[PDB]
Amino acid sequence: GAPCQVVLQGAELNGILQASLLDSLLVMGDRGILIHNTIFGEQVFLPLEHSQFSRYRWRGPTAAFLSLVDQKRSLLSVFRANQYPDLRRVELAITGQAPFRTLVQRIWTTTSDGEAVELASETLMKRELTSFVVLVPQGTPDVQLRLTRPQLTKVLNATGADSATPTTFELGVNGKFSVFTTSTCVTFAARENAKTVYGENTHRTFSVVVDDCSMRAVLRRLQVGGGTLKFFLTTPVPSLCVTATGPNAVSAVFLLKPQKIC
Amino acid sequence: PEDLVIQISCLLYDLSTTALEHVLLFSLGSCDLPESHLNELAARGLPTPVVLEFDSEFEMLLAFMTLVKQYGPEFVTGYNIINFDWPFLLAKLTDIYKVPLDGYGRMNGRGVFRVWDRSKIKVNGMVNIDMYGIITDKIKLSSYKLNAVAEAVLKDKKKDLSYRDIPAYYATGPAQRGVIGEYCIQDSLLVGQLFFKFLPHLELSAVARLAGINITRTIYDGQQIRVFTCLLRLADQKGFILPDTQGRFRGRHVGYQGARVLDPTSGFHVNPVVVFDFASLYPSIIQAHNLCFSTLSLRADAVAHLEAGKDYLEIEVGGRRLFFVKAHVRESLLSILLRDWLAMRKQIRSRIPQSSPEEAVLLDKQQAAIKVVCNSVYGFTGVQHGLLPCLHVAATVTTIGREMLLATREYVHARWAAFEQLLADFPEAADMRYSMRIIYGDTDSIFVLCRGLTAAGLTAMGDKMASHISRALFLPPIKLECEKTFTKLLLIAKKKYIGVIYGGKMLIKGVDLVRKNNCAFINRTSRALVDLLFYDDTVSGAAAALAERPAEEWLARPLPEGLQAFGAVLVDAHRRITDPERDIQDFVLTAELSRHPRAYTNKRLAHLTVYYKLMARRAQVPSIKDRIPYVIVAQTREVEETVARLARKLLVSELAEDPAYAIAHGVALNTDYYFSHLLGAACVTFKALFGNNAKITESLLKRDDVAARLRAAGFGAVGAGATAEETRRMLHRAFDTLA
DNA sequence: GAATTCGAGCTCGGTACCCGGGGAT
DNA sequence: TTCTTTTGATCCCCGGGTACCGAGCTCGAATTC
Repeated sequence: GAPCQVVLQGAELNGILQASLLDSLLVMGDRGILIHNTIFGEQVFLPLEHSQFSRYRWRGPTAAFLSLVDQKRSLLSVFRANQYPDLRRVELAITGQAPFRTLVQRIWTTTSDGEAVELASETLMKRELTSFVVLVPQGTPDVQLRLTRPQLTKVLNATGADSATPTTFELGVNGKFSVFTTSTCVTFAARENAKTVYGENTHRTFSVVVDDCSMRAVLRRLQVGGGTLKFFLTTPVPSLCVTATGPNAVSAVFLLKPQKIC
Repeated sequence: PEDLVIQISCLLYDLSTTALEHVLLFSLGSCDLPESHLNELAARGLPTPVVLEFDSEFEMLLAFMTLVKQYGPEFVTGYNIINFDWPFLLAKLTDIYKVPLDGYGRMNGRGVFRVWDRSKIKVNGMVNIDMYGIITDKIKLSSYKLNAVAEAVLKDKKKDLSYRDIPAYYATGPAQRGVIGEYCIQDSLLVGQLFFKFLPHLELSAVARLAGINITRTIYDGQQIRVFTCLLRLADQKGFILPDTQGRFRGRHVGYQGARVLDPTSGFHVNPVVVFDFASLYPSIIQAHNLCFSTLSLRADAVAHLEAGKDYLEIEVGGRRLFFVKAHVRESLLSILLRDWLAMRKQIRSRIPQSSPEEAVLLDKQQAAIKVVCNSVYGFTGVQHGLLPCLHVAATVTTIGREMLLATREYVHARWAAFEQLLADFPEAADMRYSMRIIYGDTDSIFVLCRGLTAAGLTAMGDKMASHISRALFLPPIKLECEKTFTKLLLIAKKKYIGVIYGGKMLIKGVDLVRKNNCAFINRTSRALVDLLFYDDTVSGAAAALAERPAEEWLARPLPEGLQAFGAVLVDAHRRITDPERDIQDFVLTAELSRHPRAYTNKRLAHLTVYYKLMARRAQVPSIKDRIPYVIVAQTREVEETVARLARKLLVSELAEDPAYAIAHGVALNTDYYFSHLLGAACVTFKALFGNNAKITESLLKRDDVAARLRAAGFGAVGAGATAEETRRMLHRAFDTLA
């Protein structure tokens, strides 16, 4: 079909619908789509691999779309919880030349007797940005630990309120994971019951420090169900990434100020 | 009794030769005028000041009134002499000294010597022309202080003495009292210059001569007694009589339906926009259609013996059928009346060049006067509980006005829709090459956006178009005429637009650069922006490019590469607003009081706030139509506590200091407010570029600290600031870095 | 119960009036 | 004791105010993999 083509028929689309994120940026290309947004001053990402579509096909340089088509609607609003009840399928077809591509989104709802009505009242058309640059995370973390809903809920409870009281994810020797602040402190065991988190490269102790306490708001909006907590410190500015293990892989990088010590 | 008059300057000109004859200075106590001032007077040829010294205030005021009686100046003037000078003096002479002024006019007694607070004054046989009121209706200024008016009209940077500095001076010897006397004389010399620039007596006497009222009723009593007297003359000739109704008589509400304001196709129009409009619209309707009281018939019997359409007009006004019989049945008093005024309007202009230099100046003030009577007729009929009203005539005038605006629009849309029909009417269009759509209109004007036609000869054919329309549609006294041609127009809103007339001047119509609210800072930068938009090419290109996208697409995309200088001005203004020299005369807002501060219902206005702050500190309380200058001072814990003391985030009506205070006490300005209002003025104007979306415009005008720390964190950039290969190779580095 | 739904309840701007008032046309 | 007139209407925009109201946005507890 048209040159770059991303199709979600049913039964792989059900995973993507199962996976704030409307006024976003959609950096499509090879290896998939990256959905980037800024909430509260932090950078939140949602990768969507090329294997993770019923058909993903790309020809040309990567393209980047604002999600708000005509500044209200959204190219991801299709994948919402209950926006279109009877939806089955979406195709994203891109057609143009490298400085100017446009992407069109058609919708397909189930009928009886195995067919689909195209809701041509609500198809979307966007134009490739025609100038953009994003700053995506890179490399791999220093040490990453997997958590759960109750675990992650309580560690987010431990963290601060405003700039007065900076928090710190130190990991001590032989399983002293700790997310404290002055007047609240929580701790886990790191294995390679109920405070025994699993992870890898657990020997890599530190004590990171954050000055900006928007982590709680940020990661509560996305309603993360517990996931990876990844630390990145071989940069002048350490950053911590958080990736829910629920239906989605929605991640959020938070910048830990340069005051890195163990 | 202790707040006394100290000096009275009194210049005595000759009204005919305009020659200053005497310069008198009444002075309580010694007064030695400085030599520099005496020599400036002798240098300019002016008489030498005759300083008269007194012991007591009563003697000084008695000698002033004695001169007023003996010399008996037929005309008196001054600046603000009806709100301060005469009320101050007369309050002294009646309250304190109990002098009867009934004989100090021209009659030896039993004459009127009274002030009213417009605030009038009626001395008998003495025509008081306060130049304050003459200048507020001949110049649009934010401040009408005599220094600002002197600079703006006379090009005379005067030095003002503030009343707070007069006690310190007066206490010293005669030499400082002489300094006060010099500032007094110079004020009156400036007012004499203003009077002889404007020559209000000549224009107002042309009006008094034509109306039938004396000159003092012309200066003071309003527009209705002129019309009533002119009508009364006509009526008494024709055999009519004007009933009294008002003799038994005494919220944005309206009496009848006004005029039509077509919907603008807002936006930046870089094509020619011919502006037709009717000359003397409503007077021409009154004359064309023979509208009057004496020609109206509410009932269809009075005309039951007359042909319809041939002997009488019949029009639905307010859902009431109204019959206005035509001339050759009865000449509508209002039509007859207007014929004379309209004839003089054009006649004088034609014979102005055919006159002496002095006679040309006479026809200047005189003709301008005959233009006031033309529009005065319409208001007379539609004033409710005014003298001799008829809202049937006034509503008929506006009804025909609305019909004509639409009739003209439909004629233009039907006849000249294709260029062949335009060429058939006007062969001179052949060298001017399309569409021709009215994109705006107002009570009489229509803005015809002529696409495909050159702006060069478009007014010369617009005259012929206008004659064509006026011949085809309207009755003889009515006349549409092409008055402008904009080579660029920014139709902002209904009564708002900017546009550069053809090969020429900028016309700014009600877009707050022409409004007396704002501070010179916001006006200066707003003007800078509109000059960029209109004159500076490569910003008119970018601005005309902004319409190729719907407004919300600019919230995502980078704005066209020309408009950058349009934000450089804003950026500079942001710098300039915070800079700590910030002379706060650039930041002085104003507002007119316009009614007693008790007659407001919304008493939470900034100028009322500052009015009461001025009356609280015993400073000079403004008058009902003064302008009340004020700054918006920064919200500070002290200001907060003071406002609650006189009683969060304070309102702008509670951060409403006046500039004299805010300099004396070094109160600092509210940078937040003044910049938000700078951007507000920019947004109000330039929302027309962005689909009239003030929201989108605001966002795009208010358009680091993330890119910094990312470049610090070893993220390379991929996009603008590198060659395309460098962005590709870094994109490779990222994709293999994540994978 | 542990997730899990949309369900029900908060608040938090947003927009639009709604309005008076300035001050144009 | 103290005043004691005069054109008309239309229109946008701002400041000060109110009042929904959808959007989020988490909690709280029936229905439940």
